Amino acid sequence: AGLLEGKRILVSGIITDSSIAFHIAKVAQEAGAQLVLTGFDRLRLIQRIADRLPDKAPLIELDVQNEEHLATLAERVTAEIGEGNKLDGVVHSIGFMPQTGMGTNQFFDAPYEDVSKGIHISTYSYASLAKALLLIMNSGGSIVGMDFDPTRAMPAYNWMTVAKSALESVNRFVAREAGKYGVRSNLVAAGPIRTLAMSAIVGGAFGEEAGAQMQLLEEGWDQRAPIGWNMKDPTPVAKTVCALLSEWLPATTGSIIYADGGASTQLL
Amino acid sequence: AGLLEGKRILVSGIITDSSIAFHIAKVAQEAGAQLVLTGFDRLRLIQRIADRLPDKAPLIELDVQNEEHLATLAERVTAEIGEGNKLDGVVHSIGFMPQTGMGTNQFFDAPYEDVSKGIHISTYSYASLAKALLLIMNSGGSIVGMDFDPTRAMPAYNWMTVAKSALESVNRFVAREAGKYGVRSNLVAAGPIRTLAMSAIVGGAFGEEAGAQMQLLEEGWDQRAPIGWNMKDPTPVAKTVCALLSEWLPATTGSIIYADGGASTQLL
Amino acid sequence: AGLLEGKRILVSGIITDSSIAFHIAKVAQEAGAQLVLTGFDRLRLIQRIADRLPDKAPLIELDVQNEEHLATLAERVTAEIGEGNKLDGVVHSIGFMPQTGMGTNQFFDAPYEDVSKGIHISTYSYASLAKALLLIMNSGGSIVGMDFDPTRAMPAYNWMTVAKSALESVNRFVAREAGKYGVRSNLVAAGPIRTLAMSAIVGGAFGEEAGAQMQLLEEGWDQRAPIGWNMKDPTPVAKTVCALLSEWLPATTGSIIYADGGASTQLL
Amino acid sequence: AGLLEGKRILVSGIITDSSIAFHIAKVAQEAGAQLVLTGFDRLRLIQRIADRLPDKAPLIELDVQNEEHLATLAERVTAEIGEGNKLDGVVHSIGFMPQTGMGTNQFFDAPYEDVSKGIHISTYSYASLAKALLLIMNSGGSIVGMDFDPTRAMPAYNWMTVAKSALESVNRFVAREAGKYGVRSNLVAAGPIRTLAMSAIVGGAFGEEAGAQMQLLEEGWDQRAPIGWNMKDPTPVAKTVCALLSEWLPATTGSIIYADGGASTQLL
Ligand SMILES: CCCc1cc(C(=O)[C@H]2C=CN([C@@H]3O[C@H](COP(=O)(O)OP(=O)(O)OC[C@H]4O[C@@H](n5cnc6c(N)ncnc65)[C@H](O)[C@@H]4O)[C@@H](O)[C@H]3O)C=C2C(N)=O)ccn1
Ligand SMILES: CCCc1cc(C(=O)[C@H]2C=CN([C@@H]3O[C@H](COP(=O)(O)OP(=O)(O)OC[C@H]4O[C@@H](n5cnc6c(N)ncnc65)[C@H](O)[C@@H]4O)[C@@H](O)[C@H]3O)C=C2C(N)=O)ccn1
Ligand SMILES: CCCc1cc(C(=O)[C@H]2C=CN([C@@H]3O[C@H](COP(=O)(O)OP(=O)(O)OC[C@H]4O[C@@H](n5cnc6c(N)ncnc65)[C@H](O)[C@@H]4O)[C@@H](O)[C@H]3O)C=C2C(N)=O)ccn1
Ligand SMILES: CCCc1cc(C(=O)[C@H]2C=CN([C@@H]3O[C@H](COP(=O)(O)OP(=O)(O)OC[C@H]4O[C@@H](n5cnc6c(N)ncnc65)[C@H](O)[C@@H]4O)[C@@H](O)[C@H]3O)C=C2C(N)=O)ccn1
Repeated sequence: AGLLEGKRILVSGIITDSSIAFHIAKVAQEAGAQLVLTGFDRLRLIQRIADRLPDKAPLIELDVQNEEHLATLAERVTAEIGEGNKLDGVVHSIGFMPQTGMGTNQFFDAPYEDVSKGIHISTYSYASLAKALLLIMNSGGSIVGMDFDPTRAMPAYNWMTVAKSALESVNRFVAREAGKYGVRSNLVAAGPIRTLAMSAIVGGAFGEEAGAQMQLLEEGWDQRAPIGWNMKDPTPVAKTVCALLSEWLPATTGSIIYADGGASTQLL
Repeated sequence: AGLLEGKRILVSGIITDSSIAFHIAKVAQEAGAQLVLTGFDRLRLIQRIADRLPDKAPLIELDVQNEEHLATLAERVTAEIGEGNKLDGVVHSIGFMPQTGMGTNQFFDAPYEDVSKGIHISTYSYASLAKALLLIMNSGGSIVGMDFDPTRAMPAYNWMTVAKSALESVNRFVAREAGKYGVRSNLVAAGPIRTLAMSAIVGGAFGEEAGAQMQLLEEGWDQRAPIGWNMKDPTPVAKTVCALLSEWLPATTGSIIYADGGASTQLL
Repeated sequence: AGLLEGKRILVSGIITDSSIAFHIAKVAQEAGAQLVLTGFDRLRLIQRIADRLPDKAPLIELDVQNEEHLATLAERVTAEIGEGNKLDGVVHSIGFMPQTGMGTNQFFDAPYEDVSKGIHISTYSYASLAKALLLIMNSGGSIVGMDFDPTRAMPAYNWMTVAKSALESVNRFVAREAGKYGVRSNLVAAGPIRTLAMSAIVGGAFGEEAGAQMQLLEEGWDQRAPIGWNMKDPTPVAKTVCALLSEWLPATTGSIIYADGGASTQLL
Repeated sequence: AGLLEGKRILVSGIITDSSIAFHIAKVAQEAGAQLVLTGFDRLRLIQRIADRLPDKAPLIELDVQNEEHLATLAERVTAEIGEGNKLDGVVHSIGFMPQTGMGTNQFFDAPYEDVSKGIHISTYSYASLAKALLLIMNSGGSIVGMDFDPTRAMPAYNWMTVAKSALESVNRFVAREAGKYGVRSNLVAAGPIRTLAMSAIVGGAFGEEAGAQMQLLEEGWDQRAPIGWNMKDPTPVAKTVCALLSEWLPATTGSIIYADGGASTQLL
C-alpha cells in the first residue's frame, strides 16, 4: 500500500533486535518492500532475530572483508530475488572499530592494523558493497549508508570518528559511480542510539571514563535537539532511511541527511 | 492518498505557472493535501494561475512586508480551513532582491535600502511566516523554505546570495521556536530552475549577452550533478519539499536538504 | 623592527580599552604599523582611550550608516597619511544589534527595522568600508573583519548570529572585488571576549536568562578548546588579525581564520 | 630573524627540489629557523637535494610505516639538536596513494591493501609523528600537515581525496593530545602545485591525453581564486606553513588554513 511498494531492497547490518538495521528492515517491510538480508558471522543469531520481522526475507552471508563473499554477492542476491529481477535499494548499516580504537585506549595507542580493519569495515566496504550491487540495481535506485557527524572531534569515539570522515568522502565518490546507473548514494547521520554495544559501552565496557563521556554526549544531544532526541528509539532513523529509499528524494546524492533531532544545527 | 493525505498545507509564492511554488502545490495536491495558497500583489494574475492546479484552494493575500497582513494571517487561514482545524505544513517559497543587488550592478553599487528590502522579503519573512502560523500548526507539522547554496560566492547572484546565507541562519533559529510546538523547520536548497524569475534575472542581466549563459548554467550543472539535473523540470524539487512536509523525515530540523542533483557535493 | 613594519593600516571599532580593536591597534603598533583610527559617535571617549596606545595615530570620524562619512573617507584618510601614500590594511571591528534582537526578547519579536539596522552596521558595512578604501589600498593589501562562528544557532545572540552569517557571505563577495586590487579580504572568528558590553550582558543587562546562557557558553568554550580559551584576554585575537595583515598569509582570501582556542573543531 | 628566529623545527617530506616540503624548509631557514630534516628511502638522493638549501641541517631517516623508525625518532632528533633542547615545530609534508587509487583505475578497482597503505602514509602517520615528537616539543609549539580540500569529490584524486578526509579528522584528534603540551596542530590546505608528484600523478594518468590537463588545472584555479594562483610557485604555501609555525596564530588549533588563493570560497 505504501512508501516502498514493490521495491526490492537489500539490508545489511542486522545483528540483534536493537541494531538500527533491524528497524530499517521492519519499517521497510511495513512500507511494502521485499527484502533480502545480509549478515556477517553469527548467522544463527541473525536467523532467529530476522525471523521476528513482519515478513520472511532470505538471509545471505556477507563478510565485507571477504573478497569471495563480495565476488558472489550479486549472483546470490539474484538467486534470492529471481533472475531477471534487480534491486531498487541497498542499505549499508555496518561499522566496527577494534577496542584499541575507541574508548579509554589513548588515541595515539591504536595500532594501524586495528585502525585499518576498522576503516576496511566501516568505510571502504561502502564502496565494495556499491561495486558488487550496482550491476544489479534498477535506475531510480538508492544506496544508503549509516553515518554519524564526524565534522568535529570528541572523546571516546576516536578512530571510529576518523572512519566516519572517510566514509563521508567515499559516499561522494560512490555517488559519481552510482549516478551512471541512475542510482543515488547518500548517508543518514543518526543521533546516538542505544544498541547492545552502545549500552555496554555506556556501562563502561571500554573503560568508565569513556562510558561517562558518552553518557554526557547523549544527555547534551537531547538538550540541543530542537525537537528532542530519544536514544532508545531507532524508528525516526529507520523512517529517514526509507525516505531516501523512496522516490521522494530523487534529486539528492553524494549527500548526508541528518536524522538527529536537529542537534548538529545548534551550538547549545 | 499518495504522501500528504489528510494534510493541510499553506503554500506561499505562486506568481507564474513557472514558479517553484506552483509545482510544489501541484505535486502536493496530487499526493492528497488540502492547500491554502498565499499571494502578492497581482492577486488577479495569480488567481487565474491558481485555477490551473489539480483541485480548488482558498487564495489569500500576503504581503510579507505588511505587518498587518501577517497579524491577520492565522485569522484568515483558520476562517478558510475551518475553525478547530490547524495547518500541518507551511511552504515559504518567496524571494526578492532589487536588480541593483543582482547581476546588473557591481556588488558594491547596491544601496542598502535595496539590500535591506531584499533581506526583509527573502530571509526575515521566513521567521515572520513562522511567527504568524506556528500558533495554528499541529504537532508533527513541518515548515519548509526554498534556498540555494550560498556557502561559496559566485557571479551575479550577489546580494541575493547574502540573503540566502541570512535565510539559512534564520532557519536554525526558527527551528528552536518551532520545536516547542513539535514542529520541524527546514530548507530545500534547489539546483537552478528555469523559472521566469531566473530567466530574466540572469541571463538578463548580466549580461545582455545571453540566454545562452542560462543554457550554459543548465549544461554545467547537469555535468556537476552525479545523477544529472534538468533545469526545465522542478518536479524533483517539489517532491523533495513534499518529503519534508511528510512524516518520513521526523528527526530532521534546522537543516538543509539539497535537491540539486548532488552538484554541491562535487568540486567538478 | 617587526611583523607589520612600514604598513599603514586603518583600524575601526575602538570604543573602550576593552574593545577588541583597541588590542588589534596596540599589537599592530608594537609590530611597527602606522595607524589611522576610525571612531563612531563618542569621539571624546575614543580620543582619550586612543591616547593610551603605544603611539599617537590620527582619529577620524566614521558612522558606517552615514553615506557622507563613507563618501569622504578616502580623502580624509589620504589627508591623514599624506597624499601619494596608500593603506596596506583595513580592520573592520564593528558590530551592533538593537536590544530587541539579542538576549531575552523573543527571536520572533525583533522588528525588522531593528534587525535591518543591525545588519546595516554588522554586515553591509563591511562591503561599504571595502568600497570606500580599496581605491586607496596597495597591492598585497589586507582587509580583515571580526566574526563569530554562526554556522549553528544558539541562545541569546539571536539576530546578531544572523548578521554574522550575512557578514561571512559578504566577505566572500568582497574578496572578489578586493582581488582585482591584489587585496585580500578575510574574517577572524574570535572566541567570546569580555568587552564592556559582554560583561554587562553576562551581568544580566539583556535579561538574566540571557546572562546565564552566555555564562554557560563561555564556560563550555574554554572546556572544548584543546588549548583553552581566556575570555579576558583579547591578545591572541589581536595577534591573529595582525597575521592576516602581514604578508605571511598571502594566499588566503574570502576565508575565515578561527582565533577561538580550537573550540569550533570539538563537539565536547 | 625574519619570523621563525630561534625556533627549532622538524620538516619531513623532501623527495625532490620541487617538493612542497623543500620550499617550506627553504622559507623557514630564510626566516631564522634551525631545521632537522626527515627522509624516505632515497636518503642519498634527498641528501644531494637537501644541500641546495640555504643552511645546513641534520638529515634523518623516517619510514613512517616503520614503527621502529618512529620509536627512535625523538631519540635521534634530540641527539641531533642537542640534549636539553626541544622542537618548536613539526611539519608533516607526506603523502602517498598507489596509482590504483588515483586517476588511472576506476575508483572501485582499487584493492583495499593499496588504499590501506595510502591511508597509513597519508593520514595515520600524522598521529604517529605527533605521538613520537610531542614529548620533545616546547609549549607554544606547532604541528602542521599538508592537506588539500576533500569536502567535495572530483576526478582522479579518488582514494587520495578519501585519505585527506581522514587526515582532517585525524588532525582534530591530534589537537586534543597536542593541547596537553601547550602545542597547536593544524593543516594547510594548499591549492594545486606543480610538484613532480603532481605532474605525473595526473595528468599522467589519467589520462594519457595531457599535461595539457595539468595546465588546465592551473588556468581554472587562477580564475576561481579571487587573488589568483600560480601553480608553479609554492612560496605562498610555504609562507602560510611558516605563519602557523610562528606565534602569530596562537589561538588556532584542530583547524585548516586554506592557502589556495581563496578558490575554495567561490563556486566559480
Ligand atoms: C555522540 C557523538 C558521536 C555520535 C555517534 C553516533 C552513533 O555512533 C550512531 C550513528 C551511526 N551508527 C551507525 O549505524 C551502523 C549500524 O550500527 P548499529 O546498528 O549502531 O550497531 P550494531 O547493531 O552493532 O550493528 C553493527 C553491524 O555491523 C556488522 N559488521 C561488523 N563487521 C562486519 C563485516 N566484517 N561484514 C559485514 N557486517 C559487519 C555487524 O554484524 C552488525 O550487524 C554503523 O555504521 C554505525 O556506525 C550507529 C549509531 C549508534 N548510536 O549505535 C551518532 C551521533 N553522534
Ligand atoms: C547558479 C548558481 C546560483 C544558485 C541559484 C539557484 C536558484 O536561484 C534556485 C534556488 C532557490 N529558488 C528559490 O525558490 C523561491 C521561489 O523562486 P522562483 O519560483 O524561481 O521565483 P518566483 O516564481 O518569482 O517566486 C518568488 C515569489 O516570491 C513572491 N513575492 C516577492 N516579493 C513579494 C512580497 N513583497 N509579497 C508577497 N509576495 C511577493 C513573488 O510574488 C513570487 O511569488 C525563492 O526563495 C527562490 O530564491 C529558486 C531558484 C531558481 N533557479 O528559480 C539554485 C542553485 N544555485
Ligand atoms: C558564544 C557563541 C557565539 C559567540 C559570540 C562571540 C563574540 O560575540 C565575539 C566574536 C566577534 N566579535 C566581534 O568583534 C567586533 C568588535 O566588537 P567588540 O570589540 O567585541 O565590542 P565593542 O568594543 O563594543 O566594539 C563595537 C564597536 O562597534 C562600533 N559601532 C557600533 N555602531 C557603529 C556605526 N554606526 N559606525 C561605526 N562603528 C560602529 C562601536 O563604536 C564600537 O567601537 C564586532 O564585529 C563583534 O561582533 C566580538 C566578540 C565578543 N565576545 O565581544 C565569539 C564566539 N562565539
Ligand atoms: C585539483 C583538485 C585536487 C586538489 C589537490 C591539491 C594538491 O594535491 C596539493 C595539496 C596538498 N599537497 C600535499 O603536500 C604534501 C607533499 O606533497 P608534494 O610535495 O606535492 O609531493 P612529494 O614531493 O612527492 O612529497 C611527498 C613526500 O611524502 C614522502 N613519502 C611517501 N611515502 C614514504 C614513506 N613510506 N617514507 C617516508 N617518506 C615517504 C615522500 O618521500 C615525499 O617526500 C602531501 O601531503 C600532499 O598530498 C600537495 C599538493 C600538490 N598540488 O602537489 C590541492 C588542491 N586540490
